[PDB]
Amino acid sequence: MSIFSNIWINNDLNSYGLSILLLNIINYLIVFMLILSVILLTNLSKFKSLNQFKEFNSYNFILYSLIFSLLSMAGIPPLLGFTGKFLAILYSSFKSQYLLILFMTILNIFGMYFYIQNLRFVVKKNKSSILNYKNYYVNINYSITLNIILLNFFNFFGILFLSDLIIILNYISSYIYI
Amino acid sequence: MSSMLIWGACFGLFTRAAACKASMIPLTTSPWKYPKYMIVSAVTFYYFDWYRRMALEQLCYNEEKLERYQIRAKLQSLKIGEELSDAYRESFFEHAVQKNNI
Amino acid sequence: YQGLNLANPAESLFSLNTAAEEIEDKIRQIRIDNDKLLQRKAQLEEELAS
Amino acid sequence: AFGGFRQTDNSLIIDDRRKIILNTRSLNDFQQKIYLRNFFTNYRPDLSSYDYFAFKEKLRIGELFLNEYRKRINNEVRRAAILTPTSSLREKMNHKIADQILDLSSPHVRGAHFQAVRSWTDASKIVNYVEEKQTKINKYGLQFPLLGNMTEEQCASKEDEVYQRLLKEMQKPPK
Amino acid sequence: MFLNPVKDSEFDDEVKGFVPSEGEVRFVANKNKECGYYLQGIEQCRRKMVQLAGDSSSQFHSLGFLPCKRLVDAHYRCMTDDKFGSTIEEVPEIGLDSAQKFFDCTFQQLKPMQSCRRFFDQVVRDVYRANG
Amino acid sequence: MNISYTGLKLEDYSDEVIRKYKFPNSNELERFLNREQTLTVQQHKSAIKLAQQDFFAVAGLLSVGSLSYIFYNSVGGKVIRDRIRASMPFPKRVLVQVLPFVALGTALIISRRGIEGHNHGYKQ
Amino acid sequence: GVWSNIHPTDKVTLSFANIGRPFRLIYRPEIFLRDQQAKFIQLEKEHIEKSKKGEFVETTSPLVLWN
Amino acid sequence: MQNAYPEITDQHREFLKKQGLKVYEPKPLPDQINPFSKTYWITNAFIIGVSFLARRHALKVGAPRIFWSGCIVGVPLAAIISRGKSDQLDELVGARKTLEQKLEYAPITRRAWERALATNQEYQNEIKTQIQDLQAEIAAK
Amino acid sequence: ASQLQREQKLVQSLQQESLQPHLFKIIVDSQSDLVCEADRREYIKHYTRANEKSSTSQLLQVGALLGYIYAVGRYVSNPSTRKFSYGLAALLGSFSLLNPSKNLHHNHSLREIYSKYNISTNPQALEILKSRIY
Amino acid sequence: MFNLNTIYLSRIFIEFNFYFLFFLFLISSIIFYFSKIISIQNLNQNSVFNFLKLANIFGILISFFIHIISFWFYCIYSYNLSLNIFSDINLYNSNSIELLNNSLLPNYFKSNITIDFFGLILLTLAYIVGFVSILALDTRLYWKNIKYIFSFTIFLLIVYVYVTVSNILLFFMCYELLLIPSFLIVYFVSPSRRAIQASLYFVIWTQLGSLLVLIAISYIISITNTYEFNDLKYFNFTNSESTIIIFLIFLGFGFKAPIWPFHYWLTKTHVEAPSGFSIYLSGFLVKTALYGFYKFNTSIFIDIDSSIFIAICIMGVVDSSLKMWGQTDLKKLVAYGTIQEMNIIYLAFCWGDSCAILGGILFSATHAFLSALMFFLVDCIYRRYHTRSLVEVNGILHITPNLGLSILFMLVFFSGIPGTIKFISEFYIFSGLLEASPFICFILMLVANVLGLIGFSKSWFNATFGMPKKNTKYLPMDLSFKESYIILYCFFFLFIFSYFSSIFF
Repeated sequence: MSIFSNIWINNDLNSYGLSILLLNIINYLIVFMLILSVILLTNLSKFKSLNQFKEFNSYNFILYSLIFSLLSMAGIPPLLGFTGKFLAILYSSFKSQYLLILFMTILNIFGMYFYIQNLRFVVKKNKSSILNYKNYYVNINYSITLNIILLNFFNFFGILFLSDLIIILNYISSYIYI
Repeated sequence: MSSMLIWGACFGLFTRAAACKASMIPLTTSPWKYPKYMIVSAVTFYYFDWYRRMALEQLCYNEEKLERYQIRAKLQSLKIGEELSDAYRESFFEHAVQKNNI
Repeated sequence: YQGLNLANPAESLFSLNTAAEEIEDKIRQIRIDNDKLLQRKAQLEEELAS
Repeated sequence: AFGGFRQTDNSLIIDDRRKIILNTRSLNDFQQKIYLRNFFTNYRPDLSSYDYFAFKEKLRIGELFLNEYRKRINNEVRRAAILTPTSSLREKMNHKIADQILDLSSPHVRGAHFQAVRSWTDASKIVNYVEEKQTKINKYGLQFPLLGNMTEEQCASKEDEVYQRLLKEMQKPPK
Repeated sequence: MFLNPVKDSEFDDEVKGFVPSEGEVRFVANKNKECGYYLQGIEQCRRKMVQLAGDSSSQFHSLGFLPCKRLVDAHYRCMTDDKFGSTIEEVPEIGLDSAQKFFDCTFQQLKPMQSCRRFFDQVVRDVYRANG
Repeated sequence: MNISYTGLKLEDYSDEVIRKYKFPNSNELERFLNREQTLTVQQHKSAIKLAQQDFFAVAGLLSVGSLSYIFYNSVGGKVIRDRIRASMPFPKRVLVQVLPFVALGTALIISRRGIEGHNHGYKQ
Repeated sequence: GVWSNIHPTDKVTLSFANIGRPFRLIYRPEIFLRDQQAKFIQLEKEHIEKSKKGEFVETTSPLVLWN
Repeated sequence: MQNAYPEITDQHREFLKKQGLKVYEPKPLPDQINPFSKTYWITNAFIIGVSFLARRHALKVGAPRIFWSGCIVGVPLAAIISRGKSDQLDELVGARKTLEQKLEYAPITRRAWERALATNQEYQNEIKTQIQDLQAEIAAK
Repeated sequence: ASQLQREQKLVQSLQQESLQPHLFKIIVDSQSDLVCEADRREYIKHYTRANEKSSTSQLLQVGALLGYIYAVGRYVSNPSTRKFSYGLAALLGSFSLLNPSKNLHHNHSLREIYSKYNISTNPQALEILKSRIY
Repeated sequence: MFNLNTIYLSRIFIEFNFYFLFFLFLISSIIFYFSKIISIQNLNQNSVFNFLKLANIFGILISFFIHIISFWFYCIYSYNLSLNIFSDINLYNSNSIELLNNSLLPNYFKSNITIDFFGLILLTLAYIVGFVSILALDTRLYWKNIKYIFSFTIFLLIVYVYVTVSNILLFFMCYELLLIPSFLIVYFVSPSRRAIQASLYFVIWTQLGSLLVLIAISYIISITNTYEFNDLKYFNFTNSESTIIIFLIFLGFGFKAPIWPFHYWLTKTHVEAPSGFSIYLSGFLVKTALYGFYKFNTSIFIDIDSSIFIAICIMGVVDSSLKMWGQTDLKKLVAYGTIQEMNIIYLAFCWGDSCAILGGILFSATHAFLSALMFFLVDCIYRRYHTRSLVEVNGILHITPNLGLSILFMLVFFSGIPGTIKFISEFYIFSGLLEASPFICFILMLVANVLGLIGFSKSWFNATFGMPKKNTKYLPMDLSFKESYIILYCFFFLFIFSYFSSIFF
């Protein structure tokens, strides 16, 4: 935002921050959707306490998806969670907020520790049984499995496709002040 | 590859395979889900790409429109008494006298 | 090939400088010999013209 | 496009070329680039990008060549050790060798020092001497194939020019 | 590059390198980082003129590189601080030879912009040494 | 946009400036437009094709040799391998022996030939 | 491929290396520079016309834009 | 490079020569030592043959043959190493490098120098013939 | 003398046609005005394509031996060792005899590109070729 | 004699190795996923697990051979390019060689390939270490755990992508991706029950280092909106900016080095992690972090004093060496030695872009080889004697002569013997230190080369000799030919690696 001979040149986009907040909220909501998706595919009465995380030790797809979602919640790379924290840090640096950067880093470290503390209770001595039984046999929702697969695909490798979402969010935020 | 339809069809086939595998059921079950999911995914991917291009064009136009907004706000963000300052007198005079033609 | 082509640039430059100095010394010696021969020729020409 | 970081120093900065005054705390990205980020961090900042890359390569070659000269002096000492007995080695070394050994010491040669701490003008002079040596070496076409990759036609033309130059040089009166 | 030939030698190509003044090098760096747009613009203009009017049958084929004359003059004025003329034509006799070499390497023998930069830098160094 | 030959007249400039801005030779202009003043795009394509062929051949030979050596000497224990190789046809034994080493040797020869510059024509 | 056919830079870079930068300059820089030099181009044309009449605008002398 | 040693006189050299002293000079390596020698090649060939025979004998007797295999493999390797040592232009204590070898390490420069030497020799020979003719003409009187 | 002998040899080579492709390639390599830029590019492309020594020749030669060995060890029933050795020797000799995939489709292009300038009877050709010789 | 073929050959070889690795990974993934519904290891004679393992091993070996050839070609090309830049003398001509892109494969992440010798060294070392780790991982993978077989190829591909890119964003992203595979391996392959907390702590420390590095990288990227090291060189950072960037990069790389007192994670990991993972974790990750720190540090000019970093490295080396006498666990002692070596290596590059990188690279290679040998010995002991502490296993040489001889040779090599590359790297590093700080160099030589060495030897010697009277009916057998060949290969690499051309050293 400099002025040269009464003609100004702007190299900054004022709508980037709103798009950044929207993308962070969207990523958090998407992670929460997959986090609760596994709960929806199991007997929701079998997961009560924090130590009741070994109930996730089941058929390999459930365990792998749960581990990936737990990692994504803490924002570790290269899941969708790391994208939000990295973009927030980049925006804060672009706004020259060193104290805010330090506080965000401390908070992210504390959150990573809290989220990873649950991974300790993941191990179980044997395969668990948290699936509801229909017609005398355990019922697995194929539609829920497909939704969880799509979410896991968009989280594990969705970092490469971040360009289109970022462009869409920037376009949305462009008319916020216009 | 290059075709959004081909990419979507491949994505749909892979999604069907992954959903079948995660279900612990054997493959080649509900084969009607394969072509249907492939077509649906291809359509979704093509629509997403077209929407992305249109949104890029619209965002370029919106940024071009917002270019004057930033200049006017910075002129409006001049400190109290800084409007008439020599570093801002030219801009203040152009924006208030020349750029008042409604 | 490591010994043959992958020579140290410093050692190569030093050897090249030494060889160039030797070539320059040989050129100076050849110039001295040529000057001696030309002086002999000029002396012979002057004696003949006498 | 190069951005910038807002500075926190509440210090007035005076610019006389444009006869202007600006605050260190309140300066644009262009102002920071032109006044705060305009510091120099290169030995030969007046050279182009490719010129400076070539200068860096030549300076590395020159430091290695100084090390090579020191090694040559050491090798000469070692050879004189086997060539001359200890009865006369002392005077022979005291003739000229020890002076060059002292000249080729740690102050002048990088040697075991991880960094050859030399001034900008010192590095300029070292690279200049290396360039003069390179000019002398390539004046006889000695680069091919040790120090110069030349194609067939270029090498043949250089050889013909070198033959002509050698004839001209040897065709001069003695000094 | 930064070497001077030996006037009195028994050989043809004896030279000795030199170190320029710190202030002169600072002026050269300031000109390079302040007028660097002119050099890239001139290279692009030369390429575009060779593409468009380079064909002999073109209407502007007789014009040559006249389109880059304005860029050359602007670069000369900017690197020269606009104190000895507005164009490379009004250059002093000290840098005339180096300016001619730069003009040749830029518009006649189209060497890479590094060589043209070196020749222009030689001209600028001559000017800075003359008008210190 | 403002840098164009339109509006420029030869009478507006001097003859010296015209000569300093005179168009170069036709061959020089064609090379500069083609950026082929030093080497040809055809030569670059030939080099690319040679590199691709060499990489493919070297990879194939190395993979074939590794597969053959693994499939020929991993029959089992030492005594099992000895007995099996003994109870094999002479052409079969030769193929088991020659082929795994031959592919690696050919790949190494090709790599050595590529890595050197013995083909330079300025030789006597 | 198709997902990366809209910009000369990789998607990861464009998402990460464009932090609040003008998207017009990021995707189509030439038009952005031309628009930013709108009045500058007119001033350069006026100076060129004046010099064609023999009037050299030294204040506008630095205004010689290639792109 | 310079001589690096205190200079002496030819008269003193002759005086020392009258005393029976000698100047140590490099001597050619014996054919047994030369890696570019037919003697070395024959020795390598005989060693290879004897190694094959000893390998057969050890196969008949069960004695170790890995040493023979290593020696046979190194028979060309030793020649390669010796030739690499010989072809190097660096010197440590041996004879100083010759300008002929230094030129052989630089093809274009060597060819130009040889051609220039031939041209200079031709010019000198022409000058010598002219000087002889001039001496004959002067002697004619 | 030596220059005179070199000039005589260069004239003799200009008379000959086998070395003419080398002479024309050297003349074009000078980037001189003797040959057109398009003509120079075409001649360079033809020579480079013709002068390439692809590893495909070695790959084909090696495959023939390995393929023959596999066919003999897999298809032949109760084969004779002497016959197999004779076949291997014949294959080695034939591979030695075979030319390394000689190509003439780019050789005629070089002749067509070079004959247009009449290199032998060209005053500037000798001047360019006097300086440059392998 | 340097033709355009060599540059094109090297670029095509790099691109082809990357593309072949990608194709092999894709084929292996398709085979593993599409041959079973549950994708579990088939406990039968006809199983895809054997095929997948063989494919991974053979692909790794072929890629290693191809990478060796390509690295030789790349070294030749780099030497030729360096000479060509130095060759030109006349100002009329300049180095202008414009090459075209290949048609068979596209650029990875649509980015041009940039080559550095340190990158090739890191790639080769990582390949060898991953091969060794996979060979030592046979006794770990089983039913429902065979999915981790292809993780090493994924790490190799990530390293190849990282060591061939010029974008700081790509480099940082690739450096951050390795944490997930390591955590997955630790959580699912380690046999120890205490390894859960160890994996958690390792993940936490690695994430802290990654966060610091990411903060530094984001600051750098935001300061100059460009993604090229040339553009970074085309810009100058302020004093505070340079200080903060250097401090953050050093903190992240030291947390990933590891450095004192952020070495608890490394200690616990090496104590509890599986042998193959620990061999790969120590061999590769530390080298990758060091390479990233060196690449970032050279691209940024700093006027600050490196006294803080030098002192940190020296104190970490001293602390790691001093604790050796109290380590009865072989894995713990090896970890302490590796920490000391890593601190010594990280000490070298503290002099900026000076002539200290070669010593650091040589020491990194030597440390990787020595740590690989030590981890292989520890794994063999834990497989034979079913223990890792010296109190229960003694007199190995009496019952395992080959193992005892190998242990003695490993101790000799770890002593920095003159013939080993550890001697040359030690000489270079000590020369640089004594040029900077003589007394500090002497102190560092006094502690690690004697005190830590004496402790490591006394711990190793007491187990090397003795009389294993305990557990007569359950005595172990000698080392298999696979382990013997691995040890011979490691020794050969350590020895013959000193004979490499000095153009790079």
